[PDB]
Amino acid sequence: YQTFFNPRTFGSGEADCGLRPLFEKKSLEDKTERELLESYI
Amino acid sequence: IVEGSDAEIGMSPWQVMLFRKSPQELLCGASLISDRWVLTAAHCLLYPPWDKNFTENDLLVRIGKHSRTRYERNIEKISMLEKIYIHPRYNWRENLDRNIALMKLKKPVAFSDYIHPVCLPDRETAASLLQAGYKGRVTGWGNGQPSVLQVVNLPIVERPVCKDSTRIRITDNMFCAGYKPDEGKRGDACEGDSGGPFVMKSPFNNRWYQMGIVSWGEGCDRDGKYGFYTHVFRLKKWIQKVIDQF
Ligand SMILES: *[C@@H]1O[C@H](CO)[C@@H](O)[C@H](O)[C@H]1NC(C)=O
Repeated sequence: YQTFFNPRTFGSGEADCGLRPLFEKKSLEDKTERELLESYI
Repeated sequence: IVEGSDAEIGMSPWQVMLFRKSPQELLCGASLISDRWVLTAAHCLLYPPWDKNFTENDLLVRIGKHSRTRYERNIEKISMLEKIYIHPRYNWRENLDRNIALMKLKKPVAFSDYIHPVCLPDRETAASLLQAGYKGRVTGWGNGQPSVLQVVNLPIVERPVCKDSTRIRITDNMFCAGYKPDEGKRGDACEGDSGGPFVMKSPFNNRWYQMGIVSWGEGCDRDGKYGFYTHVFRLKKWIQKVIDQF
């Protein structure tokens, strides 16, 4: 229980959040994510 | 979604679709934030002017879908809802301030290559990424309508421009995003995308964060206006209070 939400009530998932099994986890990029990252000046 | 492109399989694994049980109809988008909690817009569940006031047993959600019309065997999952919680200060008669709701799944969903939660922003992420010009992403089906999930990337708008684009009284709990009415581009979220997530990818840790919740829309035309989004980071402590008790 070092996460912001208590897993007892939140359930599982917080620690590995936001890393997509088919993209980030495989070092693969989607077709338009560059457009987002390039906008972050 | 209007003027978007085909999303790729597994590209938005936190996307959740909310349906009316009977008669069966797609109502709104939503997002998976854990194996048992889903975030959406309050107006997807409660909007008295249209006689909308759903209870847990009136709805269901489908998770892990890509095709709107094809049933994806052993991929998509369906879940009933145990409880719905709408923000007590949600202002439906005026400006839709605090337009946010949480839904607890009757049973946790199993994560897979197609189902995975999105992150909620921490302070540094919100301060760093929620800036005019920076783009976020919205996903949903096309609307004749669509075959597969569509995606659009939209830039956050300066607050003075948002404020002058509408007669409603905006609050700091919402932000607006979209391209200028000219046509530098003009993809956008639509009515059917209400409740879905507006996500941004942190260049710092490679993770996707849900910065907003698609607010009100009617059709796919805003008559020169910008779509609004509920500011998730500002409502983070409310989300925690509901979950830590629910
Ligand atoms: C029923 O709908 C009314 C009118 O929209 C709303 O004020 C009330 O909170 C709803 N009832 C419950 C307990 O969900």
